[PDB]
Amino acid sequence: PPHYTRKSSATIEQVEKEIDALLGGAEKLRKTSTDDQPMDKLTLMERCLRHALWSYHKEEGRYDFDQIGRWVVYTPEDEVKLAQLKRASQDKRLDDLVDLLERFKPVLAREAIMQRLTIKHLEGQLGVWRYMDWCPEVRDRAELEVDITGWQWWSPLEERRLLPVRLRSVNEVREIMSKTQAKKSAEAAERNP
Amino acid sequence: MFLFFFCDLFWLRLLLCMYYCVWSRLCFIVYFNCLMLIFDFLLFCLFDLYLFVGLCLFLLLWFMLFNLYSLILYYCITYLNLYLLFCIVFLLYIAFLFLFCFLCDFFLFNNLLVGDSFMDVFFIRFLLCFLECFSLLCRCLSTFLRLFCNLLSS
Amino acid sequence: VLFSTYRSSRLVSKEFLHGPVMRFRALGEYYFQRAWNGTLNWALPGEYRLYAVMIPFIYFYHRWHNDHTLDR
Amino acid sequence: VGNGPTFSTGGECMNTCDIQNAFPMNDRGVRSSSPFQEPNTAIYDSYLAWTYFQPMDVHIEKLPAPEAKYYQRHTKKPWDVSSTELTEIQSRKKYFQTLGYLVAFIYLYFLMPKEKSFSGLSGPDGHWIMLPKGRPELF
Amino acid sequence: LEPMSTWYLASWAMVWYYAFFFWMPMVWTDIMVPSFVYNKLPVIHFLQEKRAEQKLRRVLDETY
Amino acid sequence: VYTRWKCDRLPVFQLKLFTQEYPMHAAVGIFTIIFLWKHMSHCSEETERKY
Amino acid sequence: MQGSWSVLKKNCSNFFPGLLAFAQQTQEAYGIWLRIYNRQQKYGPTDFVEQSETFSPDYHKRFHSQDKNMWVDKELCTEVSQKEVARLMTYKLDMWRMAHCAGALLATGGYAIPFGLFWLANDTWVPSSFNLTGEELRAWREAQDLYRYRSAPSYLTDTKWHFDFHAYPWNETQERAWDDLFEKNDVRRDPKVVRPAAEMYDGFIKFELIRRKSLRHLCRSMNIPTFPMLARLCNGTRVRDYWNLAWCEDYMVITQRLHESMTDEELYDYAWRRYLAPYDKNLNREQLMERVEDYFEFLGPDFVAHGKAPNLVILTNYVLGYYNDPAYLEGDISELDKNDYDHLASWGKDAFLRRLEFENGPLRDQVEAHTQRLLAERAAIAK
Ligand SMILES: CCCCCCCCCCCCCCCCCC(=O)OC[C@H](COP(=O)([O-])OCC(O)COP(=O)([O-])OC[C@@H](COC(=O)CCCCCCCCCCCCCCCCC)OC(=O)CCCCCCCCCCCCCCCCC)OC(=O)CCCCCCCCCCCCCCCCC
Ligand SMILES: CCCCCCCCCCCCCCCCCC(=O)OC[C@H](COP(=O)([O-])OCC(O)COP(=O)([O-])OC[C@@H](COC(=O)CCCCCCCCCCCCCCCCC)OC(=O)CCCCCCCCCCCCCCCCC)OC(=O)CCCCCCCCCCCCCCCCC
Ligand SMILES: CCCCCCCCCCCCCCCCCC(=O)OC[C@H](COP(=O)([O-])OCC(O)COP(=O)([O-])OC[C@@H](COC(=O)CCCCCCCCCCCCCCCCC)OC(=O)CCCCCCCCCCCCCCCCC)OC(=O)CCCCCCCCCCCCCCCCC
Ligand SMILES: CCCCCCCCCCCCCCCCCC(=O)OC[C@H](COP(=O)([O-])OCC(O)COP(=O)([O-])OC[C@@H](COC(=O)CCCCCCCCCCCCCCCCC)OC(=O)CCCCCCCCCCCCCCCCC)OC(=O)CCCCCCCCCCCCCCCCC
Ligand SMILES: CCCCCCCCCCCCCCCCCC(=O)OC[C@H](COP(=O)([O-])OCC(O)COP(=O)([O-])OC[C@@H](COC(=O)CCCCCCCCCCCCCCCCC)OC(=O)CCCCCCCCCCCCCCCCC)OC(=O)CCCCCCCCCCCCCCCCC
Ligand SMILES: CCCCCCCCCCCCCCCCCC(=O)OC[C@H](COP(=O)([O-])OCC[N+](C)(C)C)OC(=O)CCCCCCCCCCCCCCCCC
Ligand SMILES: CCCCCCCCCCCCCCCCCC(=O)OC[C@H](COP(=O)([O-])OCC[N+](C)(C)C)OC(=O)CCCCCCCCCCCCCCCCC
Repeated sequence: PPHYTRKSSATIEQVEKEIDALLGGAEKLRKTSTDDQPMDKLTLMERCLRHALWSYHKEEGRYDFDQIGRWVVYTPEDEVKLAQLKRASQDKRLDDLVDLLERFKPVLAREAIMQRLTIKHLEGQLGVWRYMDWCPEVRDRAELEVDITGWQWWSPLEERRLLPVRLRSVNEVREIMSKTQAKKSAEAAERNP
Repeated sequence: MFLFFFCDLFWLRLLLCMYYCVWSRLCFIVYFNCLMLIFDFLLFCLFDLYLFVGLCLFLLLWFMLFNLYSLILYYCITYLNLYLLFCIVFLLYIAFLFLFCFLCDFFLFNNLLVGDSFMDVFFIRFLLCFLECFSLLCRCLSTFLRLFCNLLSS
Repeated sequence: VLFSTYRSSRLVSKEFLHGPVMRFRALGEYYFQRAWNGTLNWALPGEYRLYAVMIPFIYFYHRWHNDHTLDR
Repeated sequence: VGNGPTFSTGGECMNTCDIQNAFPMNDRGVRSSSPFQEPNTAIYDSYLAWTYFQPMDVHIEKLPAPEAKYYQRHTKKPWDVSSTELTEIQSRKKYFQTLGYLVAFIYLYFLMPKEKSFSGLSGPDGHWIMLPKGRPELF
Repeated sequence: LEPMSTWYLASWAMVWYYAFFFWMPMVWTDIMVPSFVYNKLPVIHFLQEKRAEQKLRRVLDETY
Repeated sequence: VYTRWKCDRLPVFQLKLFTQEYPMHAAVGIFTIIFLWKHMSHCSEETERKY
Repeated sequence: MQGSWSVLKKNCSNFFPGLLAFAQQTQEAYGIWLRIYNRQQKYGPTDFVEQSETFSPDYHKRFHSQDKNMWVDKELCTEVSQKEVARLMTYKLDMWRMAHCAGALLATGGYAIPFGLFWLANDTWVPSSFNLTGEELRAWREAQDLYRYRSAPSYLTDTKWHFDFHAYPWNETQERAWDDLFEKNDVRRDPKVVRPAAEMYDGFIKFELIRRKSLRHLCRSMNIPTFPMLARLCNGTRVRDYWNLAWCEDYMVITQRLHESMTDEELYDYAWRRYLAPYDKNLNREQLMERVEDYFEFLGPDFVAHGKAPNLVILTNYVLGYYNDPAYLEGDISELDKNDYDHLASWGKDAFLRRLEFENGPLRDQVEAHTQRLLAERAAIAK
């Protein structure tokens, strides 16, 4: 295949260590739940990072089935493939994993900021000015909307669009992954004849 | 002749400065309908239909600081004059009317000719148009007259 | 170039008269910044004690003015 | 716990407001008075119902401090004024305005005489201004 | 009745005109717009939280 | 971010408010002020004595 | 940007050389415009040449129609080159600002001089010709970028708020496009994902129905003078002319692949004139090419096939989204360990506050149980 140049330099060991550090600080905050219940942000980040990491490892050759069966199995077809089992693409996957980690870090930062804001709110020591300073996007949107004659504080239509949004359950993730795998397989069929 | 006088709101201005140096939410508005003109969704207006919200809010605050506190004995309604209220209503009403007229859309006035084509144009429809054009100005006059008379009588 | 049009062009330091200003804000905030102090169009507060204090004061100073300046 | 205020409510009940979905609901079924999660929110029934949140000492698992790179945005502009700075500016301005209004109120209602008194003991009777000067040809 | 009078109507109306042209901007910047921004804050916070959750959900859904 | 009410000083915001938000209202108000000071700014001596 | 004495000295020193350069550019730009205008009148469609009237459905007010009153000259490369079109666009901006200043001078006679001192003290409204060196040009471009940053967010918020408050998307793909259109410039928007918003908004507000306030915001964001604004069909005419020239140049570049051969500085200027690449971002050729390619992809195949660009309102929002920086956040997180209401600590709690703490504190369940039991006992005794 054609050669691919990495956008950033980083080793797989360094990436794994960074992932472990990122997930280690939130262990106390992380809470387990039933498989059918909705997942949390920490759970979603851990699943995505570990899935990418172990897919890269299995492609490389580090066939550690104990962890691959946990962080990569989400479909009956995937389970069958695992049972049967038991360069440019790798570089792109590693770069994508690094980008994903850099994308998740700001989310955790915002979560920590919100935790501290909530702590000060419960104490009765939080002014609205401080909250707007430490939640800049809300502040800017509100100020701009009022400045352009958008006085109203209710947005029923946008809420209707976004109200039912929520993180999915593990079973829902399995179903969606199965659908995507089926779509990809059908795509490769068309590619073949 | 130039008379120098002051309004009777100085203590209330002091209280406003003291109590509104920090932000507060407002959830009760005397005239809330200025904020919700459209009730059916997917309807929108290209005209600046929310331009009246700011003037409405300020007018409510001003008139409330005067009229509601006038129930306290010896409190003075400084603006209580017929022609001054006429000036206020003239400003608001004529400003909005001129906003619609400066649009230079004559079709906007088609609805002034009341009735349908069945009705005689000269002897019925035109007279109704005359009465409706008169009624706009009479609505302005009645608005200011009602506001003045209610306070005075009470 | 002579005067700035932006409010961000400060004329004093951030700590100028901090203490007196904080005392003034404490006086303002203690009774007004409360859940039950919901105003009607900024003119009628929800706190009862604001009425209890301000109605007598307004009447008192208006009556003094009327008795000593107008009816005189 | 302290006596400080919390997120303003406007005297509204969040269990029946038009934006109630924006306020989280706790286990007891009382929607919060703020965007934050509140465990002890309550509702009080005067002529109108209103939601109230009582601050209390509660411990929350604090996620460790992130790096400045991942939450600081250095997009400040010359026109930009932060909410904290605006609060400071407005506090000082309103303090001085309050003092000035206090002086004005005292003078108006306790020192200023009314014009055109019957006895002539207090207040001015008025006078003419803008009279011509040094214009003999005018007459 | 002075309410029916006109002999000092201009000076009398100056009170309303000063309130409209000079005090209304101060009330606008200091009281009204702040209150409406405060009213806006919660819904915007909720909608942006939902948008962030939507982004995370889409990120998860594209993995296989 | 930039907003007129938060970033501009009071005189600047006043001009903007009455020039790009309520220009017609300002025009009508100025018209009425001119009318009042042109036709309602005089009082005779007898009127002063009466009222 | 705010006025400064250094910029005042710069513009006073280069005032007359700048005027001479502006006059020379005026002659050159008149020649270019004459060629373009003759070609438009000769080969243009009948509706475009005759200036067909398109009225709004509510108040029947005429405004430019994107389909009928805008025309992409596919064969303009024969008569006018890409560089000439860029020169004409730059001169149009400079000429608009100069024309407003000249109008002020003629209107107010000699009383405009102090306002001229305010004018030369800022690079926001001076022509590009007043800069005779690279550093001066860089500062001038910085001033233009600052004005764009100041004005764009209001335009974007106006559009988004009005639509979201009065309408909603029809289908999921439109929802995703609308949501991703107004993302901050720190994230990359996929033009294929965002394109459907153009049709969705065509259903809501075409360019022919754009409101006067929205137009004022847009012209502010485009560095077009807005005072005196006057009727909306004047600055609307300016916007239409500028983007018609831009689309002609875009067709030329796309067809002839000129951007690949375009040098770094010229490519940066090309992106900047499309409101895609701020100079303060210090973009390299890779980023500039990515943004330009995204712009071409947003235009879509139909642009090359038929010369029809997407809705101009949505296009302007898309390009101006590059000036929608993330909301600033300065200060270490440790600042969140402080308290805001220490100045109230001396006041303590009054009787009502103590009652509220007692009833809603950790003992709230006990108080509620006791109160309800007492009330039940009293009710039973009453009956
Ligand atoms: C000849 C005798 C004298 C008179 C001459 C008059 C000449 C007239 C010329 C011809 C005019 C013809 C047309 C007239 C039409 C009148 C119509 C009318 O009245 O309508 C009613 C209408 C009533 O309005 P309103 O609802 O009451 O509100 C207006 C108020 O001002 C309140 O509104 P607001 O609160 O919204 O206003 C904003 C307010 C916002 O709030 C504040 O800023 C708070 C303060 C408020 C002040 C203003 C209120 C005044 C209260 C009464 C007076 C206070 C006490 C004065 C003591 C005097 C003692 C003798 O800010 C300000 O007021 C800004 C000014 C602040 C000044 C601060 C000064 C600090 C100095 C510190 C010095 C320290 C030195 C230390 C040294 C140390 C050394 C060691 O009046 C107006 O709208 C204004 C009419 C003005 C027309 C223009 C007149 C021309 C200017 C005359 C100036 C004279 C100066 C010289 C005097 C010297 C002493 C004798
Ligand atoms: C001495 C008496 C003075 C009277 C009092 C005046 C008071 C001040 C009011 C303003 C006066 C004008 C100021 C100078 C403007 C510069 C010249 C000009 O038109 O620039 C083009 C430019 C065209 O703008 P546009 O939006 O592109 O036009 C769209 C068209 O489709 C464009 O057409 P296109 O797309 O097909 O492209 C054509 C383009 C193609 O050309 C090019 O591309 C080459 C460049 C050509 C233009 C170059 C302009 C350069 C401007 C800067 C000059 C240097 C300043 C130096 C300053 C420092 C000096 C030390 O060429 C043009 O721009 C031609 C436009 C049409 C000609 C307009 C001139 C008509 C009046 C002159 C004839 C008067 C004869 C009197 C006979 C008397 C009989 C009794 O003009 C402007 O930017 C508009 C002026 C902006 C300020 C407006 C202020 C309000 C105006 C209200 C007026 C109401 C009526 C008057 C009474 C007022 C009472 C309240
Ligand atoms: C040699 C040179 C070359 C030759 C000449 C070439 C041609 C030159 C002319 C053309 C130049 C065009 C470009 C100009 C750009 C600069 C414009 C400008 O001013 O920028 C703001 C400029 C600063 O600009 P910047 O820092 O660069 O920031 C620009 C940003 O981009 C911020 O930008 P922004 O967009 O945010 O700012 C915009 C802002 C611009 O406005 C402002 O920024 C306001 C500026 C004034 C603020 C004043 C604040 C201080 C007040 C002090 C009060 C007195 C204090 C006490 C003094 C005591 C003295 C003893 O707002 C507006 O645009 C509003 C426009 C309003 C239009 C009004 C139209 C009214 C029409 C009437 C109705 C008609 C209806 C139709 C009726 C028809 C009937 C038939 O402001 C200043 O520098 C302030 C100067 C203050 C001077 C001192 C105070 C006044 C002194 C008066 C003395 C009077 C003496 C005589 C008295 C006699 C008594 C009897
Ligand atoms: C807390 C208390 C503080 C104190 C408060 C003070 C008291 C205030 C009380 C009342 C305030 C409200 C009054 C409102 C009145 C009604 C307004 C209205 O109906 O507006 C409709 C409407 C609204 O304006 P717009 O165009 O839609 O947009 C306004 C936005 O602000 C445009 O914003 P934008 O963001 O779209 O554009 C931003 C930027 C965009 O930048 C640009 O566009 C580039 C630069 C443009 C430069 C100007 C080009 C002008 C072209 C020709 C204009 C037409 C000329 C007509 C013939 C001349 C008539 C004299 O534009 C600018 O920066 C504009 C700079 C203008 C600076 C001057 C502002 C006034 C400062 C005071 C100076 C004069 C003092 C005289 C009195 C003292 C004498 C001793 O106005 C117009 O249609 C404009 C027509 C302009 C006609 C010329 C002026 C007529 C008035 C008489 C002038 C007398 C000159 C005297 C000279 C000296 C003699 C000794
Ligand atoms: C210090 C100086 C003071 C100056 C004072 C003078 C006033 C201010 C001067 C100018 C100020 C600058 C800004 C002006 C407004 C700008 C408007 C604008 O942006 O237009 C853009 C627009 C450009 O856009 P466009 O796409 O090219 O064309 C417009 C589209 O068609 C648009 O398409 P559309 O879909 O919108 O189509 C509709 C459009 C269609 O119209 C047009 O757009 C076409 C152009 C206008 C045609 C107007 C003539 C119509 C036929 C008149 C027939 C009269 C017959 C009478 C016979 C009498 C026999 C005895 O509009 C109309 O249908 C409106 C028609 C007019 C209706 C008039 C109703 C008046 C009712 C009177 C009530 C009673 C009054 C009192 C009592 C009187 C009697 C006792 O400009 C124009 O079309 C022309 C603008 C002309 C500006 C005015 C020039 C001023 C010259 C002043 C000379 C005198 C000076 C005196 C000085 C005195 C000493 C100081
Ligand atoms: C939202 C609805 C609000 C309703 C509020 C209801 C308030 C109920 C008040 C009960 C009676 C109060 C008696 C006060 C006595 C004071 C001393 C005295 O002598 O007064 C006698 C005076 C006059 O009594 P008098 O007429 O018998 O006086 C006799 C005096 N001689 C004989 C010389 C003539 O009493 C009053 O005028 C009281 C009337 C109160 C009416 C209600 C006013 C409400 C509007 C103002 C609200 C202000 C809130 C401000 C908050 C801050 C805002 C930022
Ligand atoms: C005890 C007696 C009690 C009587 C009570 C009677 C009721 C009083 C009510 C007062 C309060 C309510 C007032 C509401 C407002 C009324 C407005 C009104 O009628 O005013 C009209 C009046 C008419 O003005 P005028 O009275 O000077 O008219 C001049 C006419 N000649 C010269 C023939 C005498 O308007 C004004 O006073 C303002 C005039 C200046 C502003 C307008 C200037 C532009 C004019 C444009 C047309 C002409 C010029 C050419 C075009 C422009 C060229 C640049």
